[PDB]
Amino acid sequence: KIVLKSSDGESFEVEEAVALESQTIAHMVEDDNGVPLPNVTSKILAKVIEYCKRHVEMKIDQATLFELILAANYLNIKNLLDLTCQTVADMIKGKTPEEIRTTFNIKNDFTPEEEEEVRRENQWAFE
Amino acid sequence: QVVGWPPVRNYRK
Amino acid sequence: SFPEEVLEHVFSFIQLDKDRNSVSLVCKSWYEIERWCRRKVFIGNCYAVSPATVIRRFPKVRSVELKGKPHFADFNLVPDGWGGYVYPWIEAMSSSYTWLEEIRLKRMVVTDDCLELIAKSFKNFKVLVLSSCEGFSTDGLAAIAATCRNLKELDLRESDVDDVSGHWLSHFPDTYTSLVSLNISCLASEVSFSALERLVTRCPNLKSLKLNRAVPLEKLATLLQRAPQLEELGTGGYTAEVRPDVYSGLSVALSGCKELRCLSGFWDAVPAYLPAVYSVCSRLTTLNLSYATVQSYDLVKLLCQCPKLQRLWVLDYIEDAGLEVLASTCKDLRELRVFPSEPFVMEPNVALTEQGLVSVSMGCPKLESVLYFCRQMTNAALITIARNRPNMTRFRLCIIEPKAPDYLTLEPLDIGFGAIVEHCKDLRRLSLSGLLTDKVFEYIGTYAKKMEMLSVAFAGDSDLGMHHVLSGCDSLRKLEIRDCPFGDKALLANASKLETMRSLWMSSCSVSFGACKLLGQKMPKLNVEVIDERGAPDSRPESCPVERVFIYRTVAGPRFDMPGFVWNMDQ
Ligand SMILES: O=P(O)(O)O[C@H]1[C@H](OP(=O)(O)O)[C@@H](OP(=O)(O)O)[C@H](OP(=O)(O)O)[C@@H](OP(=O)(O)O)[C@H]1OP(=O)(O)O
Ligand SMILES: O=C(O)Cc1cccc2ccccc12
Repeated sequence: KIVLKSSDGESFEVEEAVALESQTIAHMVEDDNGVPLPNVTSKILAKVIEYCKRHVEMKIDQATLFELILAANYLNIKNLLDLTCQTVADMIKGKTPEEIRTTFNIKNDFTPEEEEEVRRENQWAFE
Repeated sequence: QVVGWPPVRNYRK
Repeated sequence: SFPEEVLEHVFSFIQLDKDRNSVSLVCKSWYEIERWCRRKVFIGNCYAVSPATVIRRFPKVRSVELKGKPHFADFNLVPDGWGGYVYPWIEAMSSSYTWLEEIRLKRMVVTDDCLELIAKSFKNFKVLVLSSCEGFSTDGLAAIAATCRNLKELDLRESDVDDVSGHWLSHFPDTYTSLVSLNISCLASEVSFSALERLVTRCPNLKSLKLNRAVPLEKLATLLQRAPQLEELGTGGYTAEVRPDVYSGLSVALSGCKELRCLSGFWDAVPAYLPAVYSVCSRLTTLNLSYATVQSYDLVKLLCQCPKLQRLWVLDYIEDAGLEVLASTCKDLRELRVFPSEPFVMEPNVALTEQGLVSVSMGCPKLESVLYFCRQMTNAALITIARNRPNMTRFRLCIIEPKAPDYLTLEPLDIGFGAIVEHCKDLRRLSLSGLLTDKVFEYIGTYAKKMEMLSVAFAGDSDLGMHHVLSGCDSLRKLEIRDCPFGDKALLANASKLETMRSLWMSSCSVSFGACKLLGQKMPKLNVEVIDERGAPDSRPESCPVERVFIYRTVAGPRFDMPGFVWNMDQ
């Protein structure tokens, strides 16, 4: 009873209660062709809908997780944002800065002198 | 005796 | 490539200090996001950093934990006025951390001005824990009571309070209902019982109530009737004329407390009233009988009722016989502390020996933390303990006579403690005593790779002993030493080790003023503090040993609040 259109221009039909799980959709609704969603792909909109259907009633890969969080944030779906953010946090826990920047493909931008000072402060003062 | 031995908080006798 | 608000939200699920620290180091972006959302700060040495530095780095802190004086302060080895003042931290937080909710302090000097400033600065203040603190009075407590409308926890664990008047407790207003935990067990002054009874009645979320000795046993049932939801109870006085009505009133009240898991207090306990507590014992997980002066058989009767016990603190009145019964009945025991009833008499007053500890090590499969005070020990006992409990994580053994050998063989206890460090691979804390040579420190250095805290007294032969520990103990964080023949050589040879540790305390050892000056020169990021009440150290030869030296790494540099008997060895 609500039609959502992905960035791919494909139409998804969902129950009103399912679409209103998104605060973003909720207020585009509180304004019919279909709710266009330029920042959410068909693949990920599908996953978001699965989630919202089930909760109205994460064994995915890294690249899909990163896109799912961005959608949950864009669509303002609080419970989904929590689950995905918890999953990413659990990738952080127990790990060294290097194992982290490895998992997340981040490059260290600290000058050796900067990182030394921060590490000394962390360990000496805050641990 | 020795000061602070045994290592307890008890008042002395 | 997450938006800032998304990373802030990932980080909200990461609350361990070590995880937060590791996050702050992945990249510059994370450094800044992490610091703006860190909720709690744990500062294990108040002089390792300045308040201004903490507040600038972490602007949104809601919970601060600070520790001041080192552990040996507990045994009168740190003179009064050494330091540990929290006022500069409160003064600094008062203008910046408007939303602060929790302050937990340990071994700090806390004044009424500090307490008055907390009350007036922090509107959402919820938790104050003062553990082994000193410097304040009931007047400061009255300011907290009067003003802190959202207070949930007021815990004065083992603090030394100036007991001006019990009237402070009357300052909690009638509109105040938020109390969850109240621990006033260290207060000498009697509070208004009517005020206390009205307070307990109007605080429905009260879960922990630990009284002082001045609440007499005959008034206890009245309070318990008002708080049947209690999970932890510290009794007041536990003595009264022996009467059926008093006993039955106490029995009924205690049996109405279904959620009690922790019991303590028992000052001046009379065996006649201890059975009142039995109905509670089936579910108890912590029992603190440290202040009860009752005899072995009375303790056994109680402990027989406690199959779920996980933590027991008891006096050596338990005896070897009582510990054999404990080993039989408390299969979930994780921690045992046996304190001395007459620590200052040399001849034993109780039949508590090494066998008690052997009994528990054999019978209690989850036993991983022991503090045990006795008058005799053997290597055979220590070896059997080590072999029985390879899961031991904290082992603290105090033989009351300094340098007592194995009483059966007259040998040092080196091999006994060597078995402990060899067999207990996850041992994080050790204190040892008895006759000990450098060889025990060789074992410690070889085997104790997870040991974080070591306490040593009247032990070893030469600097080799301290050198083995500093050289070999990979995980070492705190080392505290008294009355040992350790000095300049081991300290200087291992100077870089000290930057990996919270602190090193050495008192009545052989460390010369000359070595302290050199160590201070060499290691400008250490504060090397000579603490000596004989006046200026250079009024004596450079070779003269100092009374005490306390060494700790710091990013703040020398202290601004040293007394006249403390000197820092920097320039
Ligand atoms: O981690 P630390 O800062 O080194 O703290 C330790 C730890 O206490 P915390 O729970 O505050 O982390 C010990 O707890 P355990 O793991 O040994 O059970 C405690 O020992 P107690 O259990 O006897 O309370 C000990 O305190 P203490 O040194 O007074 O025995 C205390 O060390 P400090 O507070 O002295 O640094
Ligand atoms: O660990 C304890 O508290 C008791 C204790 C046991 C054994 C040796 C000690 C040395 C110094 C301080 C305390 C000590």
